[PDB]
Amino acid sequence: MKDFTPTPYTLECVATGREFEDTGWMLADPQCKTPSLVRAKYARRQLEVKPDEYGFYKFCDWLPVRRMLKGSSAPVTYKSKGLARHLGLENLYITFNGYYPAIGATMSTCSFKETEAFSVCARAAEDEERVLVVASAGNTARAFAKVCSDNHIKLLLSVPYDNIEALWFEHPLNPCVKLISCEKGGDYFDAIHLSDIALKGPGFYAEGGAKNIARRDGMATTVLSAVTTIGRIPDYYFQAVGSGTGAIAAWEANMRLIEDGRFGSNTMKLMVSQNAPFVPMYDAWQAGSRKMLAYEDDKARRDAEIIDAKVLSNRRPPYGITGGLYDALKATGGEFFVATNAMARKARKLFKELEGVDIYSASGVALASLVNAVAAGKIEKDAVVMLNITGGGEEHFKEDKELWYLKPSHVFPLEPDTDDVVAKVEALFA
Ligand SMILES: Cc1ncc(COP(=O)(O)O)c(C=O)c1O
Repeated sequence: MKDFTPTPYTLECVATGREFEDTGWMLADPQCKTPSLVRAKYARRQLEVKPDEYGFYKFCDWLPVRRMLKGSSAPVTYKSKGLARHLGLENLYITFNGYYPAIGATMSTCSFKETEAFSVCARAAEDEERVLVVASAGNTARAFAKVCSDNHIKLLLSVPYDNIEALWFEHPLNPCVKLISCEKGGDYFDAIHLSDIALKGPGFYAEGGAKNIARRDGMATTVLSAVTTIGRIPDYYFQAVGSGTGAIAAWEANMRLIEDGRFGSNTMKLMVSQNAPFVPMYDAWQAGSRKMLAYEDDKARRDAEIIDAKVLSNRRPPYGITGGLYDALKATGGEFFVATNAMARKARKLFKELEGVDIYSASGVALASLVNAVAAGKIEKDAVVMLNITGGGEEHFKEDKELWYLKPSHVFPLEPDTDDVVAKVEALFA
């Protein structure tokens, strides 16, 4: 690997603007009381894409990484022919994050969570002796599991039992990757809660979800790939959202590109989408409100079971936090759409038929967004549209593959006892 310099950056509290050094794994500005994201301010103001050998890290100028890891792949962006003609769009670009070797997409875990995994794991110290803790609906978990296993990084995953089928792998994992689950019936936020209980134990630290600049700047490489491929900033960004981290990241990528100057100065409009009937962020945005409406916990867990796109069901997303999704929608004049399971299933067939690879339900929600937006006359036919296919190639990939599944060492009730969880996760890594 090449003579690589850790990326220079400082941190900025979005709420105030306070600028300060990252002491390592800062996930908030401790001088700020309001909930606020921090954002990386990169010293390399102008993006210089490294050669392809760098894989995902070809974008490291704007990633908070101290090292590179082997075997990464970057988002692939290409101009659509099938889908574009079907929609009458002249400038439709697909940014594909998954397994589709024909176009050069080699994210073998089949989602853009690989950008999160490779970026976050590269931000961490390699002397780090604490166990990294990650909660996921499935896709983030599969990404960190692979990367952390390949690189002997201690990782505790918190995935809901109902989602553990997502934890498939070509080969048995390293024993440095351990998994615990919230019981059958719980959803992703229940898994967050289990992971926050486990974090009460010494020797464990949190990935932090959307609070981790590595996760956002990792995800933002879809937009970097798109802009550096197309040669300008798109007019529309379509992405199904569960936490909205990738939409926040897209916005942040847009701002950095504008500060860069060489690609124009327009602001990409965010077109984000949720799977009915789990549509809390959509409902709040339709209300013009920074506050999430009231969502009775049992109903939300049922709605989470109903939707096809299981990664889309987050009860506690970075919606209202300063710098979060509400702020990004307001800043980009963005729009929020809903897709039914039915629309999503049609969208998946459509994409397979016209672009030649299978995609996740979640990506199908975004595709459905696009179809409905176009049909409503919202998209100029010459508009530059980035469709972010956040996951694809699972069928394609599992084809004639013996798969190995990560199963939980412990399954806990929805409100576990702190003592039990702590003593068990402690035991897990001793
Ligand atoms: C395939 C897929 N679609 C949609 C999403 C939701 O994206 P976000 O994290 O920006 O909410 C994810 C998140 O991991 C995903 O993996």
